[PDB]
Parts: sequence; C-alpha cells; structure tokens
Amino acid sequence: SGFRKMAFPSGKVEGCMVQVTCGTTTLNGLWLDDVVYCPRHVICTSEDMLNPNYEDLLIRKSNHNFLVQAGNVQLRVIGHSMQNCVLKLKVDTANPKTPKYKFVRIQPGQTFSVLACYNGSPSGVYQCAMRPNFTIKGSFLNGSCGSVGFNIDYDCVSFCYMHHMELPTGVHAGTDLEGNFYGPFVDRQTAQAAGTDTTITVNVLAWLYAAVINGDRWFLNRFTTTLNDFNLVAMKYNYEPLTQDHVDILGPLSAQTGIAVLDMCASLKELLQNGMNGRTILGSALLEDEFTPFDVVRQCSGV
Amino acid sequence: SGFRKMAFPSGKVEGCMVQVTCGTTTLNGLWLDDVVYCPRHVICTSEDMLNPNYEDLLIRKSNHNFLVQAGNVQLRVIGHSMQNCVLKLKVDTANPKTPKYKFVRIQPGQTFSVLACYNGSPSGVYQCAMRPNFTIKGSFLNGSCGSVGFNIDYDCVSFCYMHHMELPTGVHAGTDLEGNFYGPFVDRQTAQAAGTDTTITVNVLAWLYAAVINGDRWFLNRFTTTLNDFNLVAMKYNYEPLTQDHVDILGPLSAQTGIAVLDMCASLKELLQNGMNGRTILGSALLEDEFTPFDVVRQCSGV
Ligand SMILES: [Cl-]
Repeated sequence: SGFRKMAFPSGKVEGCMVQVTCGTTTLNGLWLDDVVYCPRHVICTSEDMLNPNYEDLLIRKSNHNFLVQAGNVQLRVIGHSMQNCVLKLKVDTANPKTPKYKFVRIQPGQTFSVLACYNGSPSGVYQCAMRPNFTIKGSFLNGSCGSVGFNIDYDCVSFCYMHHMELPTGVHAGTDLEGNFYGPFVDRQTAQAAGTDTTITVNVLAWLYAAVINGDRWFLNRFTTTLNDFNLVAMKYNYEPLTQDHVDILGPLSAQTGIAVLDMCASLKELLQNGMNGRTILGSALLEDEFTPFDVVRQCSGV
Repeated sequence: SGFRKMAFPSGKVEGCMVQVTCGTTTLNGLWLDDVVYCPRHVICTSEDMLNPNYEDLLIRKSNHNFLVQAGNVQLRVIGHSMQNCVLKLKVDTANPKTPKYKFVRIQPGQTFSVLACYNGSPSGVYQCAMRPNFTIKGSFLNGSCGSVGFNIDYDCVSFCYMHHMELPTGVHAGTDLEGNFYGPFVDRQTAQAAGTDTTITVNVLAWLYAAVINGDRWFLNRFTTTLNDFNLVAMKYNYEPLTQDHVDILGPLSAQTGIAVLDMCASLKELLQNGMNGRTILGSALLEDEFTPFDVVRQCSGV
C-alpha cells in the first residue's frame, strides 16, 4: 500500500565515492577498479570556467597534481587522461568495494537514483528522471559535481549519470560515464538554457495506473479515446506523443487494473482540460511524470 | 540548487537486514550485535491475527522455530523473548557489519529515512515524517514488515521505526525499536482508524523558506501577522498551533533569507485562504509539511 518516489539502496555506490582536488577545486570522483572518474572541470580555476581550453589546461597538469582521497586514505595517481568531459585518474590500488557494474547511456523518460555527495562523502539519495530536454531536477550544491546517478538490477550497478553543472532555470545537467553530456550542454560558464520541458506522457499514465492500484480512482470516467485523438490534446499541453510501443509497455499495468490504455487516456485528457478541481492523486495536486512503467510495477510488486 | 525529498545513504542499514520466518510467515529482521529484532506478529498464522494472544502463542515456540537467514547464510537462534510488540532473537553470531547505533523514539513532526525490504533484501529508500496522528505515508507491501526507519548523524545510525501494519486510509503504523507503537494502534486485525491528520505548521514554513532560498518567491506579500492571528487561521485548516519555540527553530532559515517568521506566516495565511491559483512552489501544487527545519538547512547547506 502507498506509492512513493523511492531510490535504490545506495550501499554499493557509497563504497565507490572519493574526493578529487585540483588546486582549490574539490569535487567527487567515482572509484571503480583502479580508475577514478570525475568531471574534467576539476582542473579549472574560477577564471578558467568562462572559456576553458581543457586540452591546454590538462597539459600543465601531472599525476601528482590530482589529490584523490578515499575517506582518510590518500590514493596514489599513476596516470591520467581525458575522455570527452570526464577525467580518468589511474590509481595504484583497485577499489576493494567495486561492485559488478556497467556504464549505460540512459534514454530520456527513464529514471535513476542519485547519490548526492560532498567532499567524497555521501549526503543523500533521491530519484530523478532524464527529462526529454535532457535535464534533471535534483538537489545539487557547490561541490556536488561528480555525484553519480545509477540503476540496480539484481546486483549489477548501471551507472548512467555524473553531475557537472546547473542551468539558470534551476535544473541540472551532466554526462554519462563516458563523459558525453546529455543534451546540447557544454562545460563552460556561458549563457545556456534548457529547451521546452515536455512531459513524459507514458509516465503520467503509469502513475495514473499506480493510483488506481492504490485505491485512488475518482478521475476515472465513462469515456474512451484514440491515440490520434489523445495526441491532439497532448500537443497543446506539451506532452509527448503516445505510441503503440508506449501502449504495449503499459500492458502489465493495463492488465492488472483491467483498464484499457485508451480508456486511461480519456481520463488524462479530461484531467488536462478540466484540471484536478482541488483534488489529489497519490498525494499530489499535479500530474507526475517521473515514474516509469517499470517503476510502478516494481514498487507495486515488491522487487 | 534544487530541493528534493532525500533519504539518508542506506549502506549502514542494508548490512543489518535479515529474513525471519515462522511457519509460513516471513518478514524482515534487524540484526545488530547478536540480536535480531522483528515484529512479534511473525508468530501469527493468518487466523491468529484476528485476535492474537501473543503470550500464549509465543509459549509454544522454541528457538529452532525461528528461521533467521542473513543473505544465503542461516543464523543459529540461541534465545528469544518479547519486548512489547517486537521479538528479540538472540543469535550465536554478532553482525560484523553492525554500525554505531542507538534506539530513539522520534517525536511527531520529525522525519526519517525508510529502507523498504522484502525477504531480508533492501528494495528502496525514501523519507517519511512521523505525522501528528502517529501514522506515516510510505510504500509497504505484504512482507515489508520489519523494515526500519532511521536517521544518521555523522556516523551513528538512530533507529526510530519498524513497520508493523497498514490502516484503511492507506497509511502505515509501526513501533520504535523497543516495540512500543507510535499512536494508539495495536497489532491485531481489527477495525482501526487514524485520527484527524493535522498539518505540521513549522514544517510548511521551513519548506516556504526553502522555496525562497531556491528562487521561488511569488507567494511573498507586503503583509505581516501575529502568532495569535495566524493560529486563528491555522485552526480552521487543521494546522498545528505555531509556538515561539517553532519561531526560534526557524531562526536559521529566517536569518539566511532575511524574512521574519511572522512575515512568512502572513504569506502562508494567504496561501491557505486564497489557494495557489494554479501556481507551484518547489514543483508542488500543495503545501508540503514533511520537511523539518533541519531537513531544509541540511539540504541547503550540504551536510
Ligand atoms: Cl503537488
């Protein structure tokens, strides 16, 4: 009973978190095997970030300039290199707490858990969605860069995000663990803006199914619609177009509730045009779009 | 930047989670030193929970009836006893991953992180508040009993909650780690209802301060009020009366924003009587009351 935004257990990731310092700049690194991954702008001074030439800046750095601390123990840097927007610092010691892991570039509309860290020390965990405009809405202060986002299946940790920067709208941007940014963002302190923040339509429907499973059903009506009809309404409110693949993905939720996807679409169409009328769904007064269909099935089945 | 509901890193607690089985009933236990704590209704059959005599039921149980599994390794039970509504199973092995810990009975209006578990395996982490009616709004399925709530200061884990039961409204009830329920609830399958769900007024103000810190300030007005005046408005909407101790607790947030507590109270008074007018605060369309003043300061300062 109950439906909550719930992150993965962070124990496997806490053991990989270290501190990386270059001059006066300190952020977080990810220690897996004998490599520490961190944002490359650790090598920037405050004046460098206006228009940094990372190639030229990294040339005057040596291994001994990268201070890597795992708790109270200093690690010995024996190599360094740049891969896109991340630095890889080779250390002489493999992380004994390295879990089975992979690097994945997550798709927009998918979710992951963030372990927010400061000075190599975990601070807290929360869920984020990779929004269609390739930003996330998290909680990151100064020094939180290098905090990572991840998913867990069984016992393998899939790292998908590392935090780099914040945008004027208050949203956040970063890279995958290969150093490639999500979206068009670049790691310089220049005027950058996130595009239109479109809503993840399939996720809203999954969350409406979660509400029905949890006993909330005031928003169900006697109506149905079609994909083309609903998408005409989804366009005005900047919702993503719903596809048959989205319908099939919602199959498990439609089968458990007995509510056909297009019937649920008619409910969402009425919620978009008429509003909620001061009522709530799963304790929210707006439509939630950061729960994937997998998130709903996982939480409502207890995996 | 950004403000999110964020749980504590769960690594220290994951290492204490075990599975406890009695007959066909399986739930979670908390393994600290050589004792495993679990809800006492593990000894109940489905027919027992209607009106269980736990004393009489525990008499026909022996140590070898309690199956305790830590991962894939079975633990040897050498003693058992009842303390209020929890059982304490003594095992012949101390948990090598036992963190520094304490048992605390949390006050209503305070928050804690929940590690939801099934069959002794962590499933996810999320924040809950101990509501004034001594219920929490979490995410617990069958088999989730024995999952614990906790806080962390520096490196000491303060266990404050263990899950026992769910109420017809969809809310959740449990005990402290001494087995004493929060609120008037009893561990039997009888008609039980949560009382009036009053709002944690000091927490709403802390969350309004968090919004101001994060750039949201559309709800600020040119007005002020008094404690007695605001409390006349807090009564109609079932808000807790605000006290000078609440004002002092909000001191750090009032000082950082420069907005006097009573000025913020005038904003909340207008939000209660006029609503939000379709606008949002920190991405929410209603007033959040599950962030303590400490939660706001911690997240906005990066502890
Ligand atoms: Cl809301």
